[PDB]
This record gives sequence, structure tokens and C-alpha cells, in this order.
Amino acid sequence: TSDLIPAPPLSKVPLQQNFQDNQFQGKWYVVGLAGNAILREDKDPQKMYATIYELKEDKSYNVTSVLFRKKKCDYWIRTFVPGSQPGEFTLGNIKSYPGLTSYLVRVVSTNYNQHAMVFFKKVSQNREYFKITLYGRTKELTSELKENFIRFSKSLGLPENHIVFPVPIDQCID
Ligand SMILES: COC(=O)[C@H](COC=O)NC(=O)c1cccc(O)c1O
Ligand SMILES: [Pu+4]
Repeated sequence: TSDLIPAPPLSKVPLQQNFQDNQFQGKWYVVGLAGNAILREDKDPQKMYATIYELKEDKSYNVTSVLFRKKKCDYWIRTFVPGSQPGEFTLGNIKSYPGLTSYLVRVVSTNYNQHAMVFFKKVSQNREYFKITLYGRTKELTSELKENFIRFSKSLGLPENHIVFPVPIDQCID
């Protein structure tokens, strides 16, 4: 049993015009995170983590997320393969994730050198999940950018308790 806010139609999710794959590379901090399986937890608030994008020769990204958990740095590695238009991706080797039948990434907006918003949708054990990340090249972003992220998240049907701003840390992600 679970109950989820439905994924929005893709028509409600903009795509960054003229996406530049080379400029999107490098480290991004997760300054904001929202989704139908994301919940604000005041007892142990979510810690900031980072995601590093590297273009391979074949123009897919190697994507590495690094998180501080149980006193250690944990690394999650995957491959984003260019999809139907620039700024969209599917997940490489999807078969090695049990139960995962669908995975889509769309870069919603970015100026490359400070901030981005990225939309993700997956189907896992037949359940449809989605999330939006607010990425920063630094660990803080302006109020304006955070409010825009909240506005965008709500437009996709998410209430405030499904929107979190992970707390900056120094372990692992420096
Ligand atoms: C069982 O709960 C989950 O499935 C987790 C929740 O935490 C996400 O960081 N993932 C997602 O909700 C999710 C959604 C879209 C794309 C992804 O890669 C995700 O991990
Ligand atoms: Pu995931």
C-alpha cells in the first residue's frame, strides 16, 4: 500500500531552450528537493548532497551523487543517455535496477554557472514517482530562486511538506 500525488503531465514541465551539455558538467549542490515521495522531516532534516555530471566521449553523462550517511561518504553512480531532445535524458543500463521500467530526466532551467532545476520521473514496481531538484554551484542560493522552485513545485501538484531545503554540510560534498 502507498498513495502518491500523481506525476504531472510532461506538458507542465518546461525544457531549458538551447541546452548546452558541456556547460552543465561538473558539481552541483542539491539546494532544494521536492517530489511525491519526498517528505519534510523535522526530527532528522535532510542533509545536502552533491551530484557531479561528466560528459563521456559518446556524449552521455556519468552522474555521481555523493551523500554523507552513517559517518561515511556514499556514492551513487549512473548514466544519463541523451533523449528525444537536448536537455532530456533516459537512464543507461536500466536493467540493473530491479523493478525499474521507466526513467526520464528533463532539465527545466539553468544558467549553468549558478543554478538549475531538473525534473525526474520514474516508474518503479509499477509506481510512478517524480522529483524536482534545485541545483546550485554553491551551497546557498537567493530567496528569489528558492521561491521560484517552491512555485514550480506547487504548480506540479506538490504541497509544502513535500518540498525540502537540505541543510548545507561540509563532509563529502566539498
Ligand atoms: C521510495 O522512495 C523513492 O523512490 C525515492 C525517494 O527519495 C529520492 O531522493 N526516489 C524518488 O522519489 C525519485 C523520483 C524520481 C527520480 C528518482 O531518481 C528518484 O529517486
Ligand atoms: Pu534515484
